[PDB]
Amino acid sequence: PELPEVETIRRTLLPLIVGKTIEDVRIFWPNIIRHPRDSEAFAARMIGQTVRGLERRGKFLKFLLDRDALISHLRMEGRYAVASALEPLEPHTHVVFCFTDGSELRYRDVAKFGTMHVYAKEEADRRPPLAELGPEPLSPAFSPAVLAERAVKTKRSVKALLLDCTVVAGFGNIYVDESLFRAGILPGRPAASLSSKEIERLHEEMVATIGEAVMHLYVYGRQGNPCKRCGTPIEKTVVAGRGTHYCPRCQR
DNA sequence: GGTAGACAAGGA
DNA sequence: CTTGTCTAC
Ligand SMILES: [Zn+2]
Repeated sequence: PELPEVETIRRTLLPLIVGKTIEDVRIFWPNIIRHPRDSEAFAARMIGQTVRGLERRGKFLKFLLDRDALISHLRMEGRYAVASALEPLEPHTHVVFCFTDGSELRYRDVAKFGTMHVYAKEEADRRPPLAELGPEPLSPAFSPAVLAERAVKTKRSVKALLLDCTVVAGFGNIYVDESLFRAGILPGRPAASLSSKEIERLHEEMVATIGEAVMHLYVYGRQGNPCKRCGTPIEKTVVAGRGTHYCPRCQR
């Protein structure tokens, strides 16, 4: 899921788990557990803690408990659901947190790409994987100046810069293409080639694009089809990855 | 020290 | 194939 989907998960999962006490943690694919490295220590330390909150950083969910934070990335297709301990597990359930009220927080992930790190709360933000994360796109910390400062230090594509989690948190592929389109900038352009009016436009389209999604696509997945503004066939190439979609006329 | 590819996997 | 980032050069 993209940042807006994760924020939707954050918001809807929280009431379903807040104030619940962990009685057991069950793990069926231990590699999902990245810290502590031993999954039995991961399970043991969680037990007896009550869930107090749920926050989001980039595409990371941060479950806040009594002493610890659980940092969770869904990556490709992880999913959480709350359900009764009396029901059979859905397929591809790899981690289950059992609550004292007989309900469960279940983590499913067909790919098994998702990760989990548990640290003392105070430590979470200065450890992998939150440590080097860039500012939230929708916050004051992510500004034209911050974006300007990074662009002018590197020769790589403006798309590659924006996909860099240290520049800005959780800006997905779909939103990079869309934002660049709306700002009229080519995804393959060197970051250091952008004018200051250009970075200000990009910054402002980044915030609007991600901001509308949080609360109708122009280029993403639309290759071969008429651009919605000028009617020029949308084109698809490879930039910093990765499927890159753009209009050759609208974007410069 | 600055940046990709490497790397995690089960199904078309 | 299909994705996100942080470890590896
Ligand atoms: Zn166009």
